[PDB]
Amino acid sequence: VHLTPEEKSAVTALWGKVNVDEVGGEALGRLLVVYPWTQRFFESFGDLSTPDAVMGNPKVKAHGKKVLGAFSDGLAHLDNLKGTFATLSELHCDKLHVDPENFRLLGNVLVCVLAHHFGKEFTPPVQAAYQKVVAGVANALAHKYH
Amino acid sequence: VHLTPEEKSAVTALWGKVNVDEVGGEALGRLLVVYPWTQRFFESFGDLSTPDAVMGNPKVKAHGKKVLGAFSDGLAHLDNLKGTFATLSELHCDKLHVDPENFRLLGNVLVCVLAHHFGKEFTPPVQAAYQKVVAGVANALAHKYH
Amino acid sequence: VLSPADKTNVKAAWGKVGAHAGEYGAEALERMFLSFPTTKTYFPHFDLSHGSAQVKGHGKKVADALTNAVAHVDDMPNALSALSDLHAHKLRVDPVNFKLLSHCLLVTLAAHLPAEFTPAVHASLDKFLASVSTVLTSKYR
Amino acid sequence: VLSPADKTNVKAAWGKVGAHAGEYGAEALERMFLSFPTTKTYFPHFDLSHGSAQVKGHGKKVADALTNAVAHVDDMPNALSALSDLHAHKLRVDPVNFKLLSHCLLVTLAAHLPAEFTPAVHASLDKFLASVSTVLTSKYR
Ligand code: HEM
Ligand code: HEM
Ligand code: HEM
Ligand code: HEM
Ligand SMILES: *[C@@H](CC(=O)c1ccc(OCCCC(=O)O)c(Cl)c1)c1ncc[nH]1
Ligand SMILES: *[C@H](CC(=O)c1ccc(OCCCC(=O)O)c(Cl)c1)c1ncc[nH]1
Repeated sequence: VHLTPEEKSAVTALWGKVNVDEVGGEALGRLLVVYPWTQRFFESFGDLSTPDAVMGNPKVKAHGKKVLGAFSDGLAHLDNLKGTFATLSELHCDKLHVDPENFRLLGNVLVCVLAHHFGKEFTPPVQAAYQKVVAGVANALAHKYH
Repeated sequence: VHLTPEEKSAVTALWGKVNVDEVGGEALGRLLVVYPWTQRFFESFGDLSTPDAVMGNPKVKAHGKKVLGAFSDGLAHLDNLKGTFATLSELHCDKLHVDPENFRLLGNVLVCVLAHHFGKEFTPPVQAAYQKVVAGVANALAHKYH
Repeated sequence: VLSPADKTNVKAAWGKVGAHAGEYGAEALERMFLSFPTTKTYFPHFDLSHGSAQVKGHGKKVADALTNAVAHVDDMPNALSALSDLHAHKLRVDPVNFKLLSHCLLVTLAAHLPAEFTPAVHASLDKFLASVSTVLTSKYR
Repeated sequence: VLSPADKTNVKAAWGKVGAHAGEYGAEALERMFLSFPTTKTYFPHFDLSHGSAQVKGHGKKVADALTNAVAHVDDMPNALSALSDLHAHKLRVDPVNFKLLSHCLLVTLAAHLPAEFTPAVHASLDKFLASVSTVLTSKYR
């Protein structure tokens, strides 16, 4: 997909206020709590048996920052999401064996975190811009699956 | 998004022996039967009270013919489906108000119809080619929505 | 299967929403129309501009139906029976759209409930809305 | 929610799918892997080569489970209870994939039982597979 100029600005504008590490851990954690079957890929992270366990798990937090960090770097290329994420796409398919549907779920969870964190400033139009972005990244991450 | 040279070949090869007219009425008919809420757009077609009534309705067949006709022509423009249905997409959005999900449902009903109609000949590899085609067409028809 | 615990934190979150339910319902609608334009195909008779009274009106009905489902959360199929009948035999909204509005309702609650929207409550609310969606599409065919 | 007619159609159609369990189940799986490649992410521990023993055996396991559900269509929750727990607590396949396999099963049935795959039967089978999927994912969260 292709974001319009007035949406690319809303995304960047809002992202400049974000503490990536904080949001990443929060988003990955909620993913594992809201859609617990996603925990199938993190058996190595240890205990994820309860909401508090997941949100307090150091390995979940650490992985959250790497994921959202790669996501963040991707926002610098909103016009070339597929090419920017081509390598991680192959990794998730060939080595991680991660169903791309998972990227869609994380994307929606991320949107919920941004709203929870920003409240009123996460306006309908800003959400719209981000929905386009997460859909793009998910589509980009799924593009190299075979 | 991308079919291989052999995939497009298989598609056209199998389609070349398809009476676009007759299969069209069959696909649209089953759509209205399997997913009855899709009938919301055809209250003017007349009797659609029973599977037999729906299947034998001339208006349904007439529309099925019209619908599959554009589909077939699209098979001649696989390297660019968006442009092919661009104007058709705008119409379905602005005047017809057809939720694009309807395109996806018709696509899967059409695949089933092809399987029913061609049996053994509709092998797994052939199906895979058509799945790409129906997804491509659906996405193209949805691309201009706003 | 909404657990006795999902119901409790749902009742708690919705209790906090209180008299803002209507306003939040309309906001969730606008969010959906902007984030997923295809949902607009179901409201050709409505003016979908921001501030639209039709959207505001619909939003209150949608909120009310939700407030009612929460009041009868142990037996939602009844509380929503009339409505389920309405979407299934008349409105005929493709089932896929319910997750879109549900997601937007979640985003709305998240944007208004800093303290209440915990991971556990986020989880329960999601299951709740998926449950409502299931009930409303249960008679489609 | 399966009407007596759906149950009748399902039992009748699934009739011939009996002896060809492993074959049709295997074919349905192969159709899914080729048509929807992402589904292969759940079988990295399998040789997904055309005709592999693993795919043939799993095909039979799936078809037999459906034959069971059809046999006890009036008490599907209990009949599939063990399978439901397995997919919910261990396999943890994203719900979206059940629709994909369900579609490939319908395609398989359509290509093998032309006489039985009428529009009404088609609709009943689709509802049937969606029900089974619902039961199989009912304990996910
Ligand atoms: C915005 C989407 C996503 C991005 C950009 C992303 C990015 C990354 C990156 C960069 C790594 C490498 C970490 C490192 O080795 O330092 C990684 C690993 C991984 N990702 Fe993704 N990821 C995303 C979504 C997901 C989702 C939704 C899941 C699963 C539900 C997932 C599962 C994994 C797993 C299992 C690993 C391996 C972690 C380990 O054991 O070290 N990812 N991802
Ligand atoms: C493969 C996808 C489809 C294609 C390529 C397609 C193509 C067409 C075409 C060529 C027209 C005629 C436009 C014109 O020149 O005036 C049309 C009309 C229409 N389509 Fe689509 N269509 C598709 C699927 C559907 C589906 C599944 C629905 C709804 C369930 C839908 C509902 C309509 C309606 C209501 C009309 C107007 C009919 C009339 O005025 O007689 N279409 N479509
Ligand atoms: C969260 C689930 C939903 C709830 C609780 C809900 C609730 C309602 C209620 C209570 C009404 C009006 C009742 C009446 O006047 O008799 C209504 C109307 C309607 N709903 Fe739903 N709805 C939901 C989801 C959807 C979705 C996803 C769509 C489509 C994107 C949709 C489209 C409609 C339409 C078109 C109307 C007609 C509005 C009018 O003409 O005034 N609904 N809904
Ligand atoms: C019609 C729905 C389905 C049915 C009836 C079904 C049935 C089964 C059965 C009977 C087993 C064997 C359990 C045992 O050994 O006792 C199983 C295993 C499994 N299923 Fe499901 N399943 C369904 C859908 C899915 C889907 C959609 C996927 C993923 C795309 C999936 C992935 C798996 C996996 C990974 C296994 C493990 C196989 C192995 O390691 O041998 N299943 N399923
Ligand atoms: C009964 C089955 C039933 O009534 C039913 C079958 C199929 C659908 O299709 C909707 C597709 C869209 C979506 O799933 O999101 C519906 Cl809505 C209902 C039944 N349900 C559970 C057990 N038996
Ligand atoms: C049970 C609630 C429950 O345990 C549950 C909630 C939500 C989902 O989301 C997946 C839906 C995907 C789709 O729409 O196809 C699952 Cl899998 C389980 C409950 N309460 C009332 C009805 N059901």
